[PDB]
Amino acid sequence: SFHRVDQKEITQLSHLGQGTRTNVYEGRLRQELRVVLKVLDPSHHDIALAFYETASLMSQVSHTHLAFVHGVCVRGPENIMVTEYVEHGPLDVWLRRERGHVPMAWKMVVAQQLASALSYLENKNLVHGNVCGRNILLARLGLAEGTSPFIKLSDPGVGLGALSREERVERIPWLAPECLPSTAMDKWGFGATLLEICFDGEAPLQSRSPSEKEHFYQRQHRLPEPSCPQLATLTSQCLTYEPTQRPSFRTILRDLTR
Amino acid sequence: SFHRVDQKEITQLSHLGQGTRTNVYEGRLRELRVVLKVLDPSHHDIALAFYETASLMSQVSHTHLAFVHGVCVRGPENIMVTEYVEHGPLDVWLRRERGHVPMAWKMVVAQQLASALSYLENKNLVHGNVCGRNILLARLGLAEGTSPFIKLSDPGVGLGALSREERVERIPWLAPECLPSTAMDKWGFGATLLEICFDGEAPLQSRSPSEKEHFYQRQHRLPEPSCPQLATLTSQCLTYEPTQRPSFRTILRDLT
Ligand SMILES: CNC(=O)c1cnc(Nc2cc(C)c(F)cn2)cc1Nc1cccc(C(=O)NCc2ccccn2)c1OC
Ligand SMILES: CNC(=O)c1cnc(Nc2cc(C)c(F)cn2)cc1Nc1cccc(C(=O)NCc2ccccn2)c1OC
Repeated sequence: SFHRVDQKEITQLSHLGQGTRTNVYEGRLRQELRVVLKVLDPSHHDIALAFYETASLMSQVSHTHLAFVHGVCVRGPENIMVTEYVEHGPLDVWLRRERGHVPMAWKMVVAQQLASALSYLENKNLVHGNVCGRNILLARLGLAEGTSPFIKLSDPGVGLGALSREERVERIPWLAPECLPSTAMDKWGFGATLLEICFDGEAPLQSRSPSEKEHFYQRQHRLPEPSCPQLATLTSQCLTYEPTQRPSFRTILRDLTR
Repeated sequence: SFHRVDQKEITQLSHLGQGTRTNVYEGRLRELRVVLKVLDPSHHDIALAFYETASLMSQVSHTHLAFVHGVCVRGPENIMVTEYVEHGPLDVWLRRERGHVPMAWKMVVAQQLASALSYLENKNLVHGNVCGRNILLARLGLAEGTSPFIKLSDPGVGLGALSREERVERIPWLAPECLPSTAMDKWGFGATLLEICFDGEAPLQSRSPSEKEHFYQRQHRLPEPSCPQLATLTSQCLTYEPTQRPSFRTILRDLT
């Protein structure tokens, strides 16, 4: 399951963002490590249980491209997951700031590294369920000459099962359409993230309204094809409404290495 | 000497601070993110000292030395266009992270500062403004197994063009021989290592100009660093006799 952390061992620093029912802060863990604290909102037992399952999944795994989870601190109305601090933070933010100046090869190295960590979770028959640019952290940047990127996939936060329909609609286009009303969902998540990467942090449908987003899935519309034809075949296969028709990560990984 | 930049190619954004006769702003260069060092309305000797600074930085190349794009000169305007280093001045970071900066982190910063100064020593060039504020953090070195990465900024208006009042303001970083050679950067380095050790708090910093001048006039020596890891190096560097200061080749070997 997961390691337990005392309130005394953690220091909450600057605010980094807000997730689904969470607030993200930089922090210190006690000699002293830089950590990232995911503070759950005052929640019911079913919400908190979904949070512990997330901590468990991440605690019980080990992969070079998967972010480490130290444990969980239980403090009054808040629950605090203590996770790995990664030098450069989310990928989507860096993609928007570096818009137009990110090489194909850089995006191609990041695809393989994401497939590998997901291939690893596929072999263990485990589900991430929140693959998106925001959950991709850059350990090493790779935008500078002679540098190659190194990513770590973050924890998926509160499990998708505990979210309302409104919250699941907010996750379009990354949310697999079968989850709107299995490991197959991470292949859709992966395909949508590859489109976000290709479009330098701009996911299709991101700007559009919840009704427009729901309508797109309700009408079985397909997402745009990526700008780079090296991934067009892979994304079309991944972003199919039939879960069984999505390739395995073992296949995906072989297709990128060629 | 230096590259010339047109007024049209630069956009001045937010104000970051004030230096000796300058105002530091964030900006864009045609749009690449830069730092603009806007010289105050100055006389020709002041502007000439500003161009010499741009030259020194333009004509060098080092991994731990900040890049200078060029200078924009139009009417009374003198704008040095320099590299934007992600996290900014080291002294600011050090005060905000006071008590939580490891000894190992500081030695990295020290070796990298010593490297960019050994490089300038081999080319027989003078920086003349080594201080925490002129040390910029490119990479923070906060994640496990990662090291900080620094870049030494341009020294701003050359020390030669400054008044006595302005030189007194530079104590304890200003070498005492400059109060009334490459040897000065060894004092600058020594004083910066004390500032780093004391988490951004340089000794004498709070004290008055008369108190500061009095300290140098009376030949008093600066406090010894908290970490005995650098106590021998700083005592050697912060000697009033310029010739008695070790070379950066020596300093670098002592740090490795
Ligand atoms: C497991 N470790 C992590 O999560 C982690 C590690 N290191 C970081 N470093 C770092 C470093 C710098 C310099 C920096 F400026 C920012 N951050 C950031 C990390 N998290 C993180 C940070 C900020 C926002 C989010 C966030 O919006 N989360 C909620 C969300 C919204 C939408 C979709 C998905 N999730 C966030 O979570 C990914
Ligand atoms: C090559 N250009 C640089 O050095 C530079 C590059 N990147 C920066 N990034 C950055 C980033 C963040 C997040 C930030 F919040 C600020 N800045 C800041 C940079 N300069 C800079 C900025 C502000 C003040 C000074 C300054 O006090 N100068 C005058 C002075 C006073 C006393 C002693 C010596 N010099 C200053 O110059 C060092």
